[PDB]
Amino acid sequence: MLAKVLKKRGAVLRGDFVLSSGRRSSVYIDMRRLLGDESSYSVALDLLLEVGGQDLARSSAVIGVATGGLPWAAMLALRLSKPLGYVRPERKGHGTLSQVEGDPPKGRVVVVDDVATTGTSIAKSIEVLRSNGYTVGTALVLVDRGEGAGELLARMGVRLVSVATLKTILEKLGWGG
Amino acid sequence: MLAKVLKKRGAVLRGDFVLSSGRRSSVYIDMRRLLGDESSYSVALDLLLEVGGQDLARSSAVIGVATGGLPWAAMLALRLSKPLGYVRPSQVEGDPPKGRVVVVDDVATTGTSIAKSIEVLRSNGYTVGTALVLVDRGEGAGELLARMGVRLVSVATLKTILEKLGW
Repeated sequence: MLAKVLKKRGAVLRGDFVLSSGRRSSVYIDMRRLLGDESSYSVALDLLLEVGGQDLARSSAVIGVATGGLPWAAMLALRLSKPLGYVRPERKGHGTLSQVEGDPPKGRVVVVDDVATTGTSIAKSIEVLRSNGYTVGTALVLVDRGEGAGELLARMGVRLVSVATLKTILEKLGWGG
Repeated sequence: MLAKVLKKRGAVLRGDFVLSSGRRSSVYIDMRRLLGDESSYSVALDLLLEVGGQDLARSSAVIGVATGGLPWAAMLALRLSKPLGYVRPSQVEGDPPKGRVVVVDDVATTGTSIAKSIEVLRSNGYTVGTALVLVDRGEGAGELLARMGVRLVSVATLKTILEKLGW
């Protein structure tokens, strides 16, 4: 049950915010706050391994969506004694060529991010992976905002799996709205 | 044992580079390539833990330098059952408990990225006296960090690596 751990670490904060989607929100989500407490990130890692299931367990490598999903991907890779790789969003118009940092061996991988929003950040990582000789059909996140990410990824042959949805977390915490 | 691991993963590249120090060099070290091979990063982690010694073991948290030193810091934190935090060279992402922490990065050149992280850590109440990296290029990082009261420890210097590889 992430909800409890999230509240404890302030990973779910009450307030008055504006999101990049343009929507006004009474909640700010920050999964990074779970990293500063072994008790908290361990619970998160165990849940990620659980939902990742066999896809993650048999993956030739774990790929993180830099930055956000990088610590999680690195920790999962170490727990599974598997190769790690990651893709970062590069500044545009500078002549930069994308790459899968870490250069894990070609094969089937699972991409990992902390929070799924629109799904575009994950989609970009998938395109880089597929263009560089990797195969990927699963994206794993801790929290899915439930705002179109799954549908967008489904349209490009990728199944999004999450430990929890924002809606479920807010309900459990008796957030109101 | 790090030199052989680097060679096997093609972490040492040749070319015409302009280092962050402003000096030109024909060598670039990409430590990220070790992450794509479990046998390689496990060795690197073992060496980091060895060189980190008690300073790393007694820390209240391991702090990584986004993005380069982030996987290493995250893996060290997990292996040490310690909190993780990181700075994007402001707040310390992760909000680890206040106390004496150790900053970790993959390669130290000018030491600027590490210095920035230390500045942010201290502004937020943390203390730091040690910085840990896999490779120190000897491009001023040790001096810069010493100036701000931080001792830089490295698994190896680029000089040692190049000599071992016969470069």
